[PDB]
Amino acid sequence: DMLTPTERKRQGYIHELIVTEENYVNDLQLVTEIFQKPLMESELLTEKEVAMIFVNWKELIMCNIKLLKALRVRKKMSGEKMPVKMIGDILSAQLPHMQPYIRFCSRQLNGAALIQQKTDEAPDFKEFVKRLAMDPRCKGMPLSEFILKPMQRVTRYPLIIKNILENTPENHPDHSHLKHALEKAEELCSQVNEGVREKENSDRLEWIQAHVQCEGQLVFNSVTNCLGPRKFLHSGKLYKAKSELYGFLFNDFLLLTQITKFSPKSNLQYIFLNEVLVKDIFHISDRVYAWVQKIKAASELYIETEK
Amino acid sequence: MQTIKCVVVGDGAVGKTCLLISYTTNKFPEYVPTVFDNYAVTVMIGGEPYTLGLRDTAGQEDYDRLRPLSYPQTDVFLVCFSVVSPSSFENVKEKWVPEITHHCPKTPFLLVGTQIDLRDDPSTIEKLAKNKQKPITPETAEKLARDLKAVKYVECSALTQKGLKNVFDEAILAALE
Ligand SMILES: Nc1nc2c(ncn2[C@@H]2O[C@H](COP(=O)(O)OP(=O)(O)O)[C@@H](O)[C@H]2O)c(=O)[nH]1
Repeated sequence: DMLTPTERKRQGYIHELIVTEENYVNDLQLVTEIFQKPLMESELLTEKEVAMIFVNWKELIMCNIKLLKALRVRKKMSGEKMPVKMIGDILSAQLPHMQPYIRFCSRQLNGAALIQQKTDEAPDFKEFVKRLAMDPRCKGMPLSEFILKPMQRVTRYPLIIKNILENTPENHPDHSHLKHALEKAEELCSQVNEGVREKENSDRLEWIQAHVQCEGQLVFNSVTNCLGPRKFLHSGKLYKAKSELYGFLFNDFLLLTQITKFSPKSNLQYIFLNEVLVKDIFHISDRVYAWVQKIKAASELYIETEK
Repeated sequence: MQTIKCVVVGDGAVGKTCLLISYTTNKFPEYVPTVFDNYAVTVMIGGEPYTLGLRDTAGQEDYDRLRPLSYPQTDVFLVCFSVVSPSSFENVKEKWVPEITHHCPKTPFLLVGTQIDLRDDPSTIEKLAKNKQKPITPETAEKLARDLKAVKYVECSALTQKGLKNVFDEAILAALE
């Protein structure tokens, strides 16, 4: 077992890979056992409400269990006190099986909200969830903290692999595999991050589609003319001391609106190309009395339709 | 008891993970684990027991929609920078404080200067000098703390444990008031 501090750092980070996967998979399963099943059986929530919280948790268990078994088999093959010579091939093959992380993390925000609302509006939910978490297997962690584990897990893969790689010399039979693994684990994270943004955007446009009367037919959550799917960019009240409003700045337009007296609370309300802004804040549609947002969007449209 | 939920944010490589590990094992890290996994610890402060919930954010730094999923349910933030890394220090004001102030405007937060034990390491003062920079003065830090509305500034070394036990007591006290 003659290892340099480097070869040894390498075996240690591989050890950490497996051990924290073992822990993680066990944690994913604990959640299903002590939180999901009981909450569903409780009749406290609906089938829709239960799915808004746990989403594809089951899919996550299945794919991670897959990684773990392949990790276990490799470790067993390496030998008892012998070092794992290759681990990178397994991650490189398994990480593309991990697209369900995008669905989960892009939906876990609505669930966090749903849990908080029910926590406060109904003291039945609050105490029942507190009771379930009393199981010592939780080690004091409440449900809402377990929900974070899949996001925490995908984001830790690149850190772990980078450390295995940094302690793996260029002529080593695992170097290329690890280099691939790193690229894919970073790809996965970015897709997750992107998926969260897309969903944040979709829910934003669907919220506008219900709290803004565009009579005079306007379908917000759909493909813009030549700029792909529509993207909400900004929104803030626009006070006109000439002519007390509130406007929503999208990718392609600025919907001037008036609040007839993004949360889930009752309130009602009634184009970027041909425009230019200044503050000599003033706007020019025919003129009328955070400018970078309007500016950047404008130049982005003109330059996009140039082709 | 009260379960104070404490979240550690700041640039990568400033020692956030190391800070947590070194404080929940009493022993500073041959290899730094990429992974802190120890949410709850019971802590005694002047005759009173308290439960701390510790949350790492490592790996999340460069993912703008992923970072904030870690912000809700938080009683105190520790915004960390390495006193031996000026870029990490600038990010406190250009990135970290604006972000936690946006999502959690009513949440108290400490500025936590980190890796003290390197402020006096000759080769460390040399690399900074070669790049026309110097380690951050505690005086400099206390000012940014006042300017950014931080509860207070604190320093520590995960490796030496100097100041370490003081960081979390101050975190707890900031969460109660
Ligand atoms: N000398 C010294 N080194 C530290 C300290 N904290 C972290 N490090 C070093 O920084 C690396 C780990 O920092 P880490 O906690 O992982 O940074 P993170 O990205 O914020 O999680 C290791 O190489 C440690 O040797 C400290 O207080 N003193």
